[PDB]
Amino acid sequence: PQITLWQRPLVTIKIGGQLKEALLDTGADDTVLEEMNLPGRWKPKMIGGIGGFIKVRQYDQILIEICGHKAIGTVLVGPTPVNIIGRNLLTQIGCTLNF
Amino acid sequence: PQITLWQRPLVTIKIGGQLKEALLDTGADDTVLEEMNLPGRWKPKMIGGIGGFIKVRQYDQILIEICGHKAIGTVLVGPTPVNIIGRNLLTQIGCTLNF
Ligand SMILES: CC(C)CN(C[C@@H](O)[C@H](Cc1ccc(F)cc1)NC(=O)O[C@H]1[C@H]2CO[C@H]3OC[C@@H]1[C@H]3C2)S(=O)(=O)c1ccc2nc(NC3CC3)sc2c1
Repeated sequence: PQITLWQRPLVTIKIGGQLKEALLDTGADDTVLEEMNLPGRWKPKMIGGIGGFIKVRQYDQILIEICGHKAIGTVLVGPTPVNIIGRNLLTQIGCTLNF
Repeated sequence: PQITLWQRPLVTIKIGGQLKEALLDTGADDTVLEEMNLPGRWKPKMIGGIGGFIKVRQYDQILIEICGHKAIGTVLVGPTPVNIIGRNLLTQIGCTLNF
């Protein structure tokens, strides 16, 4: 689809068997999801944004379905205020900015 | 133009007579720029992101030229780590997401 930006660009995702909403976020390098139950091993990581840093769990080779498009990649899980789909997954579903 | 997301979507802006680079950020409601010299009155505001809040100065009806497109609107100025162009200005230059 084409998405204008008069509202937040929220989409439905399926990850770890669960349905969630997430923001398509071109300003995010990585994908960061609110605390949730994912299986398997992970590695600690710290990421920074406008107000400081947060500690997240890094999961690799995670399957995520984003508005009906499948992608596999790294997902960070931790105390983000909003679920974010970052460029690591936006590139895999073919997402572009246009003006 | 059309912009893919394999790199950060950075663009040149002109604001307050000064040239800067900024991220086209669909995950940002508002536009937030690093400390800089702007003329005129402003109002204090606090905004939140991944790691907490920051205090910014809110300037209204500011002219900004974003990759050669003029827009007028609110610009927030404060300790953001990156210049961000948010949806309040992205809508005025006709920017869309596509996949
Ligand atoms: C540069 C910065 C923009 C990146 N952020 C992406 C922006 O899109 C965030 C998304 C957001 C929305 C709401 C919210 F509550 C919190 C965050 N928006 C944001 O702060 O906006 C603020 C501000 C704008 O006006 C209003 O609208 C939303 C909210 C409010 C005030 S990030 O989330 O910090 C990020 C994400 C992924 C990532 N991956 C990394 N990987 C390391 C490098 C390898 S670093 C890293 C950092």
